[PDB]
Amino acid sequence: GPEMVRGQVFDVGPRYTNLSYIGEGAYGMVCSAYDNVNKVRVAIKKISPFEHQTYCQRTLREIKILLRFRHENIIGINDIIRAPTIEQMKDVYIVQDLMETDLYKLLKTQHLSNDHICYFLYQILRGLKYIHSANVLHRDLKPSNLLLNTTCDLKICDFGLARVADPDHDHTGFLTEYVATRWYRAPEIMLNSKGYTKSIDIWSVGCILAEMLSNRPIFPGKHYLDQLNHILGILGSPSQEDLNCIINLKARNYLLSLPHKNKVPWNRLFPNADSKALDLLDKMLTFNPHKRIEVEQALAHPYLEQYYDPSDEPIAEAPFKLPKEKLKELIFEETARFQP
Ligand SMILES: *CCC(=O)N1CCC[C@H]1c1c(-c2ccncc2)n[nH]c1C
Repeated sequence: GPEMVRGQVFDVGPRYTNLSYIGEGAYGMVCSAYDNVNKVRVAIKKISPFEHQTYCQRTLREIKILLRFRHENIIGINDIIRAPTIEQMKDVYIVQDLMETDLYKLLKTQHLSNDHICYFLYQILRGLKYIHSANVLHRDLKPSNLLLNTTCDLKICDFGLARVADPDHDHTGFLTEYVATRWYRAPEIMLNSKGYTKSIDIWSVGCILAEMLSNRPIFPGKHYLDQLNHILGILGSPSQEDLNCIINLKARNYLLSLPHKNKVPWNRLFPNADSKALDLLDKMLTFNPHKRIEVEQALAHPYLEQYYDPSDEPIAEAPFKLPKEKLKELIFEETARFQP
């Protein structure tokens, strides 16, 4: 019979033994196990998406992206376990490298040295260069999606909200609902953006840098619109030029209705930070997304001079450009290479 964990089927087969519960993911239980072929412990996510089109779409997109990508700073998929036939397939199990920790757990307990902040930021941006070069947006960068091994090598994980970039279709109305983690949302999400531009990810990286400098989230909004008031409470009121860039009247008039808010100087919020780190932070946390630094510029910033080497910051060879029954078929096909 199958391996059981907490009374539930976790059917990973004889390759993977000595299971240990980790937690609940979006579509199922997550465990670690021992890989008897590669002789290391691995992470395994159980995914049961087939009852809903949206679950199928997020699962298929992540599988397609991660199987195409190959980069040192991006988690891979090592194996995918599923039944031999579509009729018998109800779950899929995704096997990935098991890391030591994530940046969320590290920031809860550990002060980061400036050298560690620098190195972590370099690797995040190196991975993001590759993602963005493939015309993909991650859309949910945050500390728990940054994994670290025992020597502080970093991998970006969780492409369950990723999308192909679509800057020509980014505009939306004021107060449009959004899926990604609140605290890392750029201001434009709450104003006029669907999060279909690369600048969405740079904002989230800027939030992560701020969180590495102080061990606390910089903009911990409690609800949708509070997120924007946190952002404006530090950046201050937008300039006329930046407001003029927001054509949507409801969004612009919301911003015009607010009392004046002063900018909080970065060196006052982060009195212990390197001055070059704060200059780069300022450029990532720029209100106007068109003025916000892009990933390659960030890599070239003086803060990262010890690491920057564009020849060793690879790009993707092959950038990217339905009812649930059809999506089940595509998942079955996309996972076929892992069958014996
Ligand atoms: C995106 C990360 C993910 O999906 N994981 C599922 C299990 C946790 C996480 C993961 C780790 C990890 C190890 C130790 N501490 C935190 C996270 N290592 N690999 C994965 C896939």
